[PDB]
Amino acid sequence: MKGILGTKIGMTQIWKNDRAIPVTVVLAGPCPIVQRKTAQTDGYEAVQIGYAPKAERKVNKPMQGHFAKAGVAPTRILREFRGFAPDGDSVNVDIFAEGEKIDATGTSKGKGTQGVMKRWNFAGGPASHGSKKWHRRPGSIGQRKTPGRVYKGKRMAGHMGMERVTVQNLEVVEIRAGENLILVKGAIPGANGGLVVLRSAAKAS
Amino acid sequence: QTHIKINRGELLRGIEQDHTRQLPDFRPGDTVRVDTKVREGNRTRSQAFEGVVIAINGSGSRKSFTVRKISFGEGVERVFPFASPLVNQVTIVERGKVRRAKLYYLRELRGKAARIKSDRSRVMK
Amino acid sequence: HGKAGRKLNRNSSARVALARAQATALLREGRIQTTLTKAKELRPFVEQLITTAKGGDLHSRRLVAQDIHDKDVVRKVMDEVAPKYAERPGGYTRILRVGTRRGDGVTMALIELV
Amino acid sequence: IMPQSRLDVADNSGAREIMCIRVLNSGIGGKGLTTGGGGNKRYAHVGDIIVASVKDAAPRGAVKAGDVVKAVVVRTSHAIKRADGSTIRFDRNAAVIINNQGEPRGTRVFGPVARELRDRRFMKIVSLAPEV
Amino acid sequence: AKHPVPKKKTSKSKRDMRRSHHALTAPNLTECPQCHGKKLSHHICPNCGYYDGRQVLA
RNA sequence: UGCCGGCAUGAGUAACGAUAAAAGAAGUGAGAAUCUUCUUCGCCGUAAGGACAAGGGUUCCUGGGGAAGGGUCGUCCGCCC
RNA sequence: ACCCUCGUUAAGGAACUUUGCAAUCUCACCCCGUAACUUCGGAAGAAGGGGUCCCCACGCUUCGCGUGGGGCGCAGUGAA
RNA sequence: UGGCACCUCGAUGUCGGCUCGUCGCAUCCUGGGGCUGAAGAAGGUCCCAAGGGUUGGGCUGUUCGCCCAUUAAAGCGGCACGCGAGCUGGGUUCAGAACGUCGUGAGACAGUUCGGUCUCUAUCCGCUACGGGCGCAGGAGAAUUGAGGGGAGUUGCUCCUAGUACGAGAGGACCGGAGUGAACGGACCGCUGGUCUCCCUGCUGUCGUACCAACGGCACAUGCAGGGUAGCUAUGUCCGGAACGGAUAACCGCUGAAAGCAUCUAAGCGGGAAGCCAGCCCCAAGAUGAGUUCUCCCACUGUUCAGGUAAGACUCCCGGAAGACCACCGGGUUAAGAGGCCAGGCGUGCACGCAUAGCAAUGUGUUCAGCGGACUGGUGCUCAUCAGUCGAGGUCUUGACCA
Repeated sequence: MKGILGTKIGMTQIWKNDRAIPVTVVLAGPCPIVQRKTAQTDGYEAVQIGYAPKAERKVNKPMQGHFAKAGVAPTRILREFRGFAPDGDSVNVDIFAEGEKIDATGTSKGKGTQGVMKRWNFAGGPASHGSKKWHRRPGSIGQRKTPGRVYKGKRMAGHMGMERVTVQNLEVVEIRAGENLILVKGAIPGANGGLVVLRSAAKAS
Repeated sequence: QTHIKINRGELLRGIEQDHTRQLPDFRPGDTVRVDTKVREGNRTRSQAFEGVVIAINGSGSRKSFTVRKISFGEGVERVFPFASPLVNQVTIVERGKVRRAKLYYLRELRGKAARIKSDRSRVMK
Repeated sequence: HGKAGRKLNRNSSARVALARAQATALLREGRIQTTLTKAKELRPFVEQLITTAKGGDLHSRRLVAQDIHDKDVVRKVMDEVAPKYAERPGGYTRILRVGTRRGDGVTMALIELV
Repeated sequence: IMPQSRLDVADNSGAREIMCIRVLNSGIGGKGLTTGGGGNKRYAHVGDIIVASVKDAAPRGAVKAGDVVKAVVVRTSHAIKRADGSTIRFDRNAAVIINNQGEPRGTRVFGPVARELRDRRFMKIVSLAPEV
Repeated sequence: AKHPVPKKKTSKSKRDMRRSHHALTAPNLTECPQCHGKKLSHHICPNCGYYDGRQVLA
């Protein structure tokens, strides 16, 4: 129920007396800015707001959202959820110790409506002769004339998935001197310079 | 989202070297009569010193370094790019004015053992 | 799919055999006219090579010589091209539009000086 | 790992031509004979069992001719890295004679062996192990 | 070799609601830096030939 | 489920032909990317050379104009005079 | 996306599958070297082994090879 | 396997094989349960619902089938015994020939065998996608809680109270535990590799420089041997189905009625693994069942008629590891966005001049740098003067409410 911040860059890092795997992420602290109550606006809530911009010549409407007891420029927004926490910044180095099983999430990868051969990874169908089919197609996917509405399945081409992947469990590395760093171990989603909401232990006991 | 107008890479290159503390050896010098040796594991400790009798060769790129460019012969070949970045290994050795083949990796040869493959690389055929 | 930049549409042997009878119309002329991409990835060649043109050596006249089959490419790069702008790193000729082909859509600039 | 698979010197029993093809396992180091075990994979590990194809034979001392029997293996050449920012791997390996029940007939291995066969319930592995 | 022929057609009714999901983007946005009025999507005259400074030619 | 004559729609998509590179200065003028005076490139050259055999009969020229054709079109044709 | 076309692989080399058509692999010249069968003229121009570029004491040298000291590259009719 | 011959001969082509497979359960392997002539190990039959899942070789055209080892086990009825708007024909079942008996001969056989073309411009219903818009009533950049549409689950194995309850002897649990694996969701580049069609070295043949160290055009759009970044994906690495509440079936009760005893008396309530509410994500309050917040323009008048004045969307210039277009992003100068130049790796590994041994092929030296397609960057130079489009102030009624 804590931090949230921009992906971008990974690498392999030392562990005990070896090298292992590792992953990395960058961050800052957009700061709350808004804080209401429980009377409309539903449950608890909050709204993240801030990173690295020049919102001046941006527009003259968002600049006013930016108004409470803080300054500087903001880039993105977003929210978190219910819970209790001070009114400071985003960072895994807040009040809750170090060494936590955070659970990141990612968007997508720069693709564009491709085959189910990818949506299924297996495109079986030997066709080393005839080439009417270049193996890329599943085939079959049909029956007789008793009705037929293509079901709602069929992961045919379309638009892939900037959607949330919620990586779950992904251990932390080390916390060093600096204005917050934060790293992990295990791919981590979000294409390169992602963002990631970052979320508390959800695994079901 | 992690791209705006800020250069944060002193973690990727700072915190990166915030843990290092070593001037490796950095000698690609082939065919040495003795060298470094892993601390092993096995029992409780019994930190022995007889991993592999290397010829020393190679470099790499950052925390990875496919060290081994050695293998042997009793077991046909057998390389296993070990991690240059570690604090559990003997602090190397270096010897040999070295007639240097290509340095770094090779992959070729490595089977052309026979005999004349001591510490040279030119040949007439 | 890929990205980054720097690609190739026109032939795959047109990367060391093209401007050598295309952008060669710049030594004695300069009325060069070739694509709204070629030129944009042509800068990494023209204003590019010049550091070994500042004076005059030999090796500084190799693929500076034979790379643009001509004479002015060397008999001018030394004391008339490099020094022509031997005070500003990159950024000189004002390549832009010109008036398109009328039919399809491809402009090709001109390149000049003064 | 893999059906056929061409290798080099085996148990040094006899001949320089061997085989393997079928895989068997149960996660033990020398139990006995039961109904089942495991091996829904597509290869092996290292200090496994693997119903290896006999194919050849040894001179004449305690090993038969056409023979046939659930042979074993030594090392492989697929996956796993030595953790120490490195790896340990061949592109051949050997076999060695190791009883169907799981009683490693280990006469006298010659040539380098493995160090990763010290978590594979080595027992009769690494003893007469030449190079390590 | 012929794959299921035309048979059914699509004259009127349809063939109407097909000039709207494209059409032409409709423009008339800008009208040149200073003099007269051309400009394109960020691009200098041929009139005075300029976005703000020296370029092109009458 | 006829026959011709015309309008059709498949629809503006598939396709411009063996995937055997081309840029440009300049002539012209109605604007010119594929003409023309031309330095650079490359494909064939036991060929996709030139002559004889059959054929088409008007190809070749002094050149000339787009109605139409060369499945873009064009101030090029061996279209048409 | 996919699609015809081309090339390069860790891990096994046909377990793939009706059967290595396809795919793709692969088969220099000189010398020495060479079977069961056989109407001995064959089956093999088989298998296999060394070289063939360069400075040189040197041929029928207006052109080959050759007893030798040696030169470049990981490899030498080396592309086809 | 069929009895019917009802429309299908203006014609719907066996079977099988890969892959897509998604349904049902009677359940093929878990689960909690009835019993077991079951001590344990392990089963023998039955009860309940889907939560999942179910191999590789041999032959065949194979449905089937048995032979080899596995597998927690290898299902049964789906679908014209799934389907060429996939291929395949492979058998055989199109015309050729051969055998077996036969018809007198021409010839006959779901008797046997050898080869033996195979479709076809996808308007579309529909489905996987992205856009043109319309929208619950002033116009807008964006941040949001939600029905719900999908994704959404399988399992052997060490060690431990385990050498115990049980067993007169071999051996070995109801609970869970950290632990090794599979086809199987993604991710990520920085452990492993390829890919690289132009950056280099190596070599034969041809030409252009007269000519040479030295280079280029041709050998798939790199000729041949090798190397290669930014990217991609698997063998690369990590994570994947386990807490727990309502309430099940199999089953176990507290009081035990009516037939004064008892049984889970359906009259009070509990224990019940997997489904179903839920717990991880997309979508999405336009689900017309119109939800909330940060934010911008206006105190005037003329074509039941009526203006001189906009900020947000945008043509866009140079660009994005974003792509057909395009929803998301970076500069338009109050200027560091692609390229050139520059510090540095990068790979061809010691470029060119010159002197020398001297027949000299070549070598040494100055140079582990010369040489370097998109690399952390820097330089605001090659480009950025400017210019345009919704030119506007909350519909009817009644209530909590304002002096």
